[PDB]
Amino acid sequence: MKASRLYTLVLVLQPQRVLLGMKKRGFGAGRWNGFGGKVQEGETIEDGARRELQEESGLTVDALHKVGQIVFEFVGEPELMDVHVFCTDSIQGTPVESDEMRPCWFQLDQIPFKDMWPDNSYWFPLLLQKKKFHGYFKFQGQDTILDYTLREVDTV
Ligand SMILES: Nc1[nH]c(=O)nc2c1ncn2[C@H]1C[C@H](O)[C@@H](COP(=O)(O)OP(=O)(O)OP(=O)(O)O)O1
Ligand code: NA
Ligand code: NA
Repeated sequence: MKASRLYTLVLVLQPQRVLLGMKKRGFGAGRWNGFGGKVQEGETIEDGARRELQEESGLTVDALHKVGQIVFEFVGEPELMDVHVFCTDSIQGTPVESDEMRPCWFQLDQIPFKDMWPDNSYWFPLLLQKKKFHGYFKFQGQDTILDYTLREVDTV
C-alpha cells in the first residue's frame, strides 16, 4: 500500500482546438501538458484546478467539469500521483506565457501526441468524445509505460 499526493490537470478544450502548455525550464522541459499542480490544504480539488489554471496560464474560469482521474506511478518513487482531470470549453481571457510555461493552441487534428506524456494518447481520445474515465499508468522514467489500465466510467 502506497500513499498518494493530489494533483490537478486542466484541459481547455474548445470545439476545434485545445490549449496546452509547454514546460520551459528544469527537468521535463519540452513536453506539452494540460495545466495544473498540487492541491493545497483546505481547497477543494476543483478550486485547486482553477487556481493552477490561473497561476500557470493566466486564464480564469468560474467553474470546471471533472472528466477523469488518473493515478501515476513512477519506478523508484513510492508516492503515487493522484491526478484529477478537468475540462473547461468556457473561458473569458487570453493565455499568458511565463518563465515556466508557454501556452499554445492546437487544432484537434494536430494534437501533438508525440510531444505529450505517453499516457495522453490513451485517455485524450476519450476526453474528445466527452467520455469520463479512470486510469492508472506505471512509468519507468518519463517515456516508458510498464503497466497501465484505462476504463470509461459513467461517474468519475
Ligand atoms: N503522466 C502525466 N500525464 C499528464 O497528462 N500530466 C501529468 C503527468 N504527470 C504529471 N502530470 C501533470 C499533473 C500536474 O498537473 C503536473 C505535476 O504537478 P507539479 O509537480 O507541476 O505541481 P506544482 O506546480 O504544484 O509543484 P511544486 O513544484 O511543488 O510547486 O503535471
Ligand atoms: Na502549485
Ligand atoms: Na504545475
